[PDB]
Amino acid sequence: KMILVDKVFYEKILSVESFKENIITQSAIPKISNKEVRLISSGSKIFYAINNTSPHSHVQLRLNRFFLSHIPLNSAAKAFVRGGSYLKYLEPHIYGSSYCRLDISSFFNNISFDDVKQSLSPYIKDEYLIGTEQKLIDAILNSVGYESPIRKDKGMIIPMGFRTSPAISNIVFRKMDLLIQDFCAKKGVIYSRYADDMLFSNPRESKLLMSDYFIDEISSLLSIMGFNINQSKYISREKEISINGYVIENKGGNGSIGTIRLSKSKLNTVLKVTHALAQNIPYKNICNKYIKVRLKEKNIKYESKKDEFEKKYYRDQLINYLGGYRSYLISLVKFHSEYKCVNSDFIIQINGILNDIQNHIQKIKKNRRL
Amino acid sequence: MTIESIRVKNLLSFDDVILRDFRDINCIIGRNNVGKSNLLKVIRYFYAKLENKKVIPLDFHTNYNAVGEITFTFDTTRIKKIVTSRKNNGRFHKHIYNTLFKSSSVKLNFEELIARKNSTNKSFFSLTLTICKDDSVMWSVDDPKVRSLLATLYPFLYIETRHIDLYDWNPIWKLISNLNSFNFDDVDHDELVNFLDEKISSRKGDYKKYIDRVVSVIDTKPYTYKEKVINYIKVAIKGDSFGTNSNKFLETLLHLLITLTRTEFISPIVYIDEPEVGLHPKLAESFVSNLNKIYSKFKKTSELSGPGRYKTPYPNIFYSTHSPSILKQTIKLFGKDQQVLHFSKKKDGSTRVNKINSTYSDERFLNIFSDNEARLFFSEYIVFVEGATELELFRNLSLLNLYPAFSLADIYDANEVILANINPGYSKASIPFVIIKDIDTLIDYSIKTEKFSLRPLFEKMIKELTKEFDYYDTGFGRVRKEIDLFSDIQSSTKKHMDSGLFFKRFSLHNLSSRINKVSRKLNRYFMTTTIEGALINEQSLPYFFNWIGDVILTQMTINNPNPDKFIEAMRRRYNIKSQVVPLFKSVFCIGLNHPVYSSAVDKQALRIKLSFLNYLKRKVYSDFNNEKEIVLALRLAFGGKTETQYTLDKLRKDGEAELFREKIKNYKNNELFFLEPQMTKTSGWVTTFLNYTIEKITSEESDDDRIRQKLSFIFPEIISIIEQASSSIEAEESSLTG
DNA sequence: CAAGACCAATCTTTACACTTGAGTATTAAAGTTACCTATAGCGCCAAGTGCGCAGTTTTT
DNA sequence: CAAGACCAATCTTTACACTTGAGTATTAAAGTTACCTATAGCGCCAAGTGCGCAGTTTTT
RNA sequence: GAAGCUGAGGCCAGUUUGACUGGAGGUGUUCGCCAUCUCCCUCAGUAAAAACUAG
RNA sequence: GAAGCUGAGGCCAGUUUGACUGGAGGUGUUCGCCAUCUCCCUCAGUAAAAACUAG
Repeated sequence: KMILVDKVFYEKILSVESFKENIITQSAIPKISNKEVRLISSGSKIFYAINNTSPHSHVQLRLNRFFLSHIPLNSAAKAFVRGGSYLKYLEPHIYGSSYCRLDISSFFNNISFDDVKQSLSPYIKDEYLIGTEQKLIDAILNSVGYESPIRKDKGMIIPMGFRTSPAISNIVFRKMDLLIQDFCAKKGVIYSRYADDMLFSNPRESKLLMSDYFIDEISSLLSIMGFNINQSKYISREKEISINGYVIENKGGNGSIGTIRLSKSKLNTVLKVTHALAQNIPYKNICNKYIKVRLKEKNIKYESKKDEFEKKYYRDQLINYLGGYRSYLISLVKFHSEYKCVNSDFIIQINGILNDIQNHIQKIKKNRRL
Repeated sequence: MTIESIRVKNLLSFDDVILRDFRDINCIIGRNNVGKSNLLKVIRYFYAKLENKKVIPLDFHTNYNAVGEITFTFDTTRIKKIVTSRKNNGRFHKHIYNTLFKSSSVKLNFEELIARKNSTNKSFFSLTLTICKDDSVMWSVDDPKVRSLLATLYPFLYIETRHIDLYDWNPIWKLISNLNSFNFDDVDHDELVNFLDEKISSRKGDYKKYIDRVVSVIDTKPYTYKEKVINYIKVAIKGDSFGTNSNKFLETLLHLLITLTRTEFISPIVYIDEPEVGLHPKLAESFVSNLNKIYSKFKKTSELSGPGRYKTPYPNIFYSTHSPSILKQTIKLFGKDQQVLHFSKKKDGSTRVNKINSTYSDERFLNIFSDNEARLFFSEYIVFVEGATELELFRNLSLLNLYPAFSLADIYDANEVILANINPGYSKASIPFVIIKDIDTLIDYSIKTEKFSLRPLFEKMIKELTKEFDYYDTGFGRVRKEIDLFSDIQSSTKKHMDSGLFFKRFSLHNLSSRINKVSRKLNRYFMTTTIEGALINEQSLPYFFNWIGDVILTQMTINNPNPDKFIEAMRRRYNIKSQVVPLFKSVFCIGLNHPVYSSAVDKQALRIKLSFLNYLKRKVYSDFNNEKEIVLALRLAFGGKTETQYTLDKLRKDGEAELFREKIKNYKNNELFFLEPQMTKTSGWVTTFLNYTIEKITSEESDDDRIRQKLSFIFPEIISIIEQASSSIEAEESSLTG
């Protein structure tokens, strides 16, 4: 059964108490004002963060929990979906002999709010929420949307960092997921997508992924809803590709299965951290030099104790990092054990690295008590 | 092996299903057609499209995807070993190399070719069939020669037993003529016809003249090669002709396959649909036994060698069954060479496939494996228990009448070793289960030292739950706090009262609640008190007394063939008041048969019974200070344990509670002499207790919800366990059927 | 810059209106839909049991 | 200028070679194929019957 | 208009009389810093989702 | 390099002191000589296939 949110659904399950006053007084639910949104700057990107105290944050979180998670998606979208992962995004391409990787320029900034309304309309009842002033769908879009004060020209914009932006992006892009999947499959190409990053692989022996025709066709398909291809990130290669560190390799021809491993670039930081821990260089230097984690003096919670606090914090950061990298590598190991697509020698290297990490973690936890 | 993996994406009821680790015998069990027939349809469709047959495409699981994919990985290691060798320069080996293994070894260099040759490598060939939204089909390998050769090397044979034809044996011939590779093409059918008619002729030509007349009369198609070979074989055989008939058909099919495949490199895959249909259980067990005998007689290992034993890989056998007999015999006979597949339904309705552990390292468990153990593989929900009393309680028909939800849960008693090598957690199976155990298996209390000591299973549970000792931080801190409290349980000492019968301040209920809260994630529930301790609670004592009245009033008879003179004589000899106990001992006795007594005798017996009931009530309320002592005495007398978890035998060996033990002994030897045979754990007093209790309360109230409420009040803990199990059953039923 | 290819549902199946046999400007009622769900670790509070709402990698 | 998508047959179906159960560098014989066709209005020749070999439009 | 992309500075080396560019090597390669083997500091600021807690 | 395409000339009209460009109009239109209604001469040279001989 397709999900359908109506006025009673919004009043009881979604609004709860966040917008009780606005729903009893028959006053229109207002836009997310600039007061509730802070603007962080990360490189050339700008991130929008809403305050938790605002009711908009609560309604957005509950919207993610109860409504957006029920709308069906396309199987080629391996990002922000229940059970999806990067390894699942790379896996279907082990059978391919040639690889192509494309990117979408400003995926979240180019999502038109009109497309969002058209996508979410069939799953929301066409009722009037507040008298004959505001519609239910418009109120929900008020919950999910925003106007960037930096760029007032576009008006409604879906910003990165919100509660609901990734899932809404997936739902609005399901249309292009279907179109590109149909095109690639009729061409015999395996297609998958993680956020804005699209990966195609041709298992046959052909130059299709290397020609300009393929890029032209994907750009033509993306142009329907106004997207563009980032030409700086376009990659095409044969028999192996090194996608952001993850290396896929398939030398064979008919009926060959490739292998997914990790390049030395990915292992560089963890190997250096293990070597430094074996070298007995202090935890502060390890955290600062390689991990870029530090305890700023303004972030000291209490002035009762400082040196012991800093030692405990650095130990906590190191234990957390080692646990996290171990978790990442066992994610790789489980992916191998369930799909059987990771290089065997790389599996041996992973096992050795894991044993070293566990020995270092045991040494750290033992030195904690001394 | 033959087939490494089968993967189905977005077809029929499959969302994304991968099957691998195929063993020599693959047993498919689960709820009917929740994906069994869908998997069969997928395999049949793939093998029909392999041979370029025009068959209808399969439907999509969800239309929000453009395509559905079926990927088959063939294990061609043995064929590579077959062909890459220099000796076999035949035409077929050459063609197989040029088709399957070329275009994958051409790209390689010398070093990698040498590495592949010398290493203990495994070679695979992956073929993917993609169905687009407009019914088109695309293969990952565009050469039809590859597809036809793969179909030849790994043929698929499907045997359906329900619609089997006991008189149509055409598949037998189509199978035997293909399996063993005899090259009759070199033997000219012209040369063969002249040859055969030269020989079989009574006069050289006479048979030939007759056949030539026939041929001039009959307009015949040219003989196909398969027809030629079938004619050859079944003429040379000493016989063309051949419930139990279907069994013989299937058994000869399997015998022919296993015997004939030993000399060939063709490794077929055989799928059987309900082999046990229309079979007596012993017949199905004998069918599996015959299959295993054929399998092992042709098996060559480091020990069994000689002419007549081969190392050729065996065909892969799937069969979908609904009978515990087939599964039990497979598991018992095949050991480590079989796999059990469980088919269920996901949240969104898609099919889910799991592998149930059927391999046991304990040979005793393999030998003792029986029908009851193999039945658990079909269970919707399991309630593992520890004693026979639990089985008596949770299987009570009257109790399960009021709770239809719990009627779908199978109660099985499991020892520690049995639980170790059967449980779904170690088998990573999605058959939800709960292990009901007493709190005594973790902590043992010493009255002399007033100290708790920790059982090894508690340490094992702590070690299993302390997986956060090797990982980072998240919201698990409360679990660590609870584990710290569990650690502090050891050092704490607690004082006892009445020489070690009750706890002064401590409530074991709180500790039991904490243990259950912590261990619910490990699927183990720890009941606060024993089952016999759970039935004998302060709230149910009236009904218990009522039950005793019943066993006095209705289940008792007179031990004499002449009731009149007997009852008069013992009324005279023994006083009703001062000697009620010996009078009741002589007059009344428990007996199944109730002979009819006279009106005067019946009235006298009724009066003596009422007097004894009043006396027993008075003495029970007098000898024991409070109702708690009464409950404790009744619990111990039936084999129970105290709040300190001590049995009567334990107290007798240790030597505590002398006064209470002597009081209970006096009661059993004087007043409860008739109930002594029912004091045992295996006496079945639980069944009579529950039956009388439920019947009495049903007499009291006429509403089903109200009767459930009264039962919940009377047995808070047993009903709590039943209700939790029923809620979990409904949740997992919505996980399957919802 | 610039464009053919711009999901799949949305409840579903059947079906004349006007005055009884021919007819020259734009969907729908109705029977079934036909049954759904609050709240999963953390915080508040009774005060330690029970009820209500400081990781890794990838996109970026 | 410059490129992914470079027909469908070609006879077809079956199939191990070596010394009897395991094997680390490249298709084919064979049974059936399994049956096909000269020369259509015009010219030569017997000499007016019979036999042998000066259109339109569209591509352009 | 094709954006290419990055947080702001303070030494030292290379290009500059006075300011700008990098701080393991080997090997191969589709030349991508892409793959494989061996062995600079400070100060800001750091949103969300998803997977993963070997066996 | 993108070929666009046509056979070589001899008057007369339009652009040129001295040689180059066209030889019904109306109407509409995707502006294509595209569609619909009404009403210059000479001389070369001209391969093949296919359809069509109302009913």
